[PDB]
Amino acid sequence: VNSFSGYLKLTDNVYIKNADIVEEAKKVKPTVVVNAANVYLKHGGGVAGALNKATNNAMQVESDDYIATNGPLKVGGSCVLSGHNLAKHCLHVVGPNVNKGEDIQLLKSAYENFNQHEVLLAPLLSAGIFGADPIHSLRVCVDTVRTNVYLAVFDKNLYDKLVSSFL
Ligand SMILES: O=C(O)[C@@H]1CCCN1S(=O)(=O)c1cccc2c1NSN2
Repeated sequence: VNSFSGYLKLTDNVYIKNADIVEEAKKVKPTVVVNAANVYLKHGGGVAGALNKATNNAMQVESDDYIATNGPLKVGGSCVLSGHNLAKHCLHVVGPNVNKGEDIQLLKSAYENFNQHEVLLAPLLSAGIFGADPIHSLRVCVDTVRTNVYLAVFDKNLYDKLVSSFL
C-alpha cells in the first residue's frame, strides 16, 4: 500500500491520473519523481522547467554541478539526483526529442531506467514539448516498465484520450 490516490489502474503495475506532477509530488513526497530531462540538464520548460521552478532553482544549481563533473547524459539515459522539496530523489530521464530529430526507438531505452526503482511518479516520456505521440509513449511505458509507475498527465483533455484509447 502507498499514498498515491485517485489513479486509474491500466495494468498490473501502471497507474494514470490527470494531475500536475508538481502538485502530485508536493502532496505525496514520493521516493522518486521522474524529470523529463534533456542531455544538458537544462530545465527550461515543460515538466523540467516546472519541477525546477518548484525547487526555487535548486534543481538547476545541482544539475549544473553534475554536468560540470560528468558531462552530458545520453539520449535514453538517466541520472539520480536530489528530489529537493518534491521527493527523496529525482530520476532525470532523457527521452528522445522528436523536434531535434532523435530516434524514437530510444524511448524504450529511456523507460528501461524506471526498472531500477520499485515505485515512481512520472510523466509520459517524450510527451509535451518533446514532440512524440503520447499514445505511443503510454504504450511503450506499459510494455517496458515492470516496476510500479504512477503517471501524472497535466492536460485533462489528453488524459481522457489516453484512457479511452488504451488497449
Ligand atoms: O499534460 C500536459 O499539459 C502536457 C502535454 C502532454 C503531457 N503533458 S507534460 O508535458 O508531460 C506535463 C507538463 C507539465 C506538468 C505536467 C505534465 N504532465 S503531468 N504534469
